[PDB]
Amino acid sequence: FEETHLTSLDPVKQFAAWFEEAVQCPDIGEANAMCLATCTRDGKPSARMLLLKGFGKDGFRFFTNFESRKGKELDSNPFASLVFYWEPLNRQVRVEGPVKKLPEEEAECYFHSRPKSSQIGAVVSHQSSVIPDREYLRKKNEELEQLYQDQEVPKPKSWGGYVLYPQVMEFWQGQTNRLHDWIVFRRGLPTPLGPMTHRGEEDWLYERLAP
Amino acid sequence: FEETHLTSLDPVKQFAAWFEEAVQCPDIGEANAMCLATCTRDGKPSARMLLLKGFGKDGFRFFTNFESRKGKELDSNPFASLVFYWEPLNRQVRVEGPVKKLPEEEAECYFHSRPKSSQIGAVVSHQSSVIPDREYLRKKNEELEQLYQDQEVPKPKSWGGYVLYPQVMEFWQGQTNRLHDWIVFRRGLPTPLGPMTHRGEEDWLYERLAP
Ligand SMILES: Cc1cc2nc3c(=O)[nH]c(=O)nc-3n(C[C@H](O)[C@H](O)[C@H](O)COP(=O)(O)O)c2cc1C
Ligand SMILES: Cc1cc2nc3c(=O)[nH]c(=O)nc-3n(C[C@H](O)[C@H](O)[C@H](O)COP(=O)(O)O)c2cc1C
Ligand SMILES: Cc1ncc(COP(=O)(O)O)c(C=O)c1O
Ligand SMILES: Cc1ncc(COP(=O)(O)O)c(C=O)c1O
Repeated sequence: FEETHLTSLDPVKQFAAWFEEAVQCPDIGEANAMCLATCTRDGKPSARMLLLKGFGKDGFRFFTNFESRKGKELDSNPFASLVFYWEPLNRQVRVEGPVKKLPEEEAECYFHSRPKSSQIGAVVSHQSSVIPDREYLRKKNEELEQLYQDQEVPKPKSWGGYVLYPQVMEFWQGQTNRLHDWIVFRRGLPTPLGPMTHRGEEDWLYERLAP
Repeated sequence: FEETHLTSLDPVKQFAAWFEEAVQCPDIGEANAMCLATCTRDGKPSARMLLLKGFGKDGFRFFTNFESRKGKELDSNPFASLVFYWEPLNRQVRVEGPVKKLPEEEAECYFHSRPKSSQIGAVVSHQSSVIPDREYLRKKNEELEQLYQDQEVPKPKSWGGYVLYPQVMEFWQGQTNRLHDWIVFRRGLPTPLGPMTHRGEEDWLYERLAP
């Protein structure tokens, strides 16, 4: 089938190829940078930049302080959305799915893998809490350094990670002539579908949408 | 007051200075590019890249098709969030507030100001609708071109814009040493506040948060 213009009928394997091309682009510094959208049960959205830390069949992984705004929103409403935008390539990737907090064990393993300065940073910074000035931090940070000198920084109880499980993945490719390519993968049932709806690996269904 | 490190105690005037420095950066192509987060009344978030089209005291303006997913979510739940990320500067700006659809008249004025090709593009592209292949569009687009040759492209009824009214604005500045600067402006009452809470212009209140 002279196909669409994709590399894989697997949304995650497609993200991979696009992600690698981004990593290999000199003009993109943080290719794993993504904007995470979350909201309260009520319907009040929020969004902030984040770094994607590992991905695959299980989903997209990221870490934060469970007590940060995003944490308190994901825990009281396990639904999130991700947006990857790589301007140099004019590409955008959107991921929608339910979030599942990670196992404290894995978080721990990943935590101690970070640079000591990043670990210490996660302890002084009671993320999302109010403070007096930028020095307050420079100070605490300094103190905890001498404290944990030749020591293991314990992973804050409230520090961990989540993994988004891909329910909907979109691929956008800006074109010069404005007729942007746009394919949406979504997991449907009808194991019996639209004329323009096509079969993707697993229970994946894709189709092109008007830009 | 040897102040924080800002340019204005006005969140919008602060965004301005940061926005201008971005526009003047050779490494940032789309400085007005932002990720818009929205959700259903239920609490299901979504997010996609967008271009900021004008801003000020009234708020942040952007245009889309009212019948696109984002439209149907903003209309049934007038709350949105914006994220501006300028990696070359390691800066992030977050805007939270209620959305108000724009006057069809202004949309019209703005619509006809766009390049004809962009206007025609908004008519062939029944944004968010399913289609067969990329040619379907190349075709419609071509046909509407000869149609509107030496003619005014009417603004689609379902085409318009919204304006976010700044209820919460955040400024993030990544630092090398990881002790990122982060100030949050929010409109409060107590016209009588925290020790680390400071007065911003109007009914604006700001404070620094642990990164
Ligand atoms: C490029 C970039 C990457 C970031 N990565 C993370 C991250 O992995 N985890 C995190 O908690 N915050 C990260 N942040 C900071 C968040 O955007 C945010 O300021 C913080 O998590 C608090 O948001 P919240 O109050 O919505 O929870 C990053 C910021 C930038 C600009
Ligand atoms: C850099 C960039 C700028 C964009 N600007 C807009 C815009 O101003 N309005 C719009 O409707 N879509 C814009 N889009 C496309 C949206 O991200 C999205 O694909 C489209 O609006 C449909 O999203 P929705 O289905 O959530 O409504 C832009 C995409 C990129 C990558
Ligand atoms: C808020 C924040 N924390 C941490 C990091 C990087 O830390 P790590 O050593 O875990 O990759 C970044 C990188 O941009 C960041 O923006
Ligand atoms: C989806 C989309 N529409 C339109 C535009 C630009 O159109 P305009 O001439 O209104 O600035 C862009 C620019 O990136 C875009 O991504």
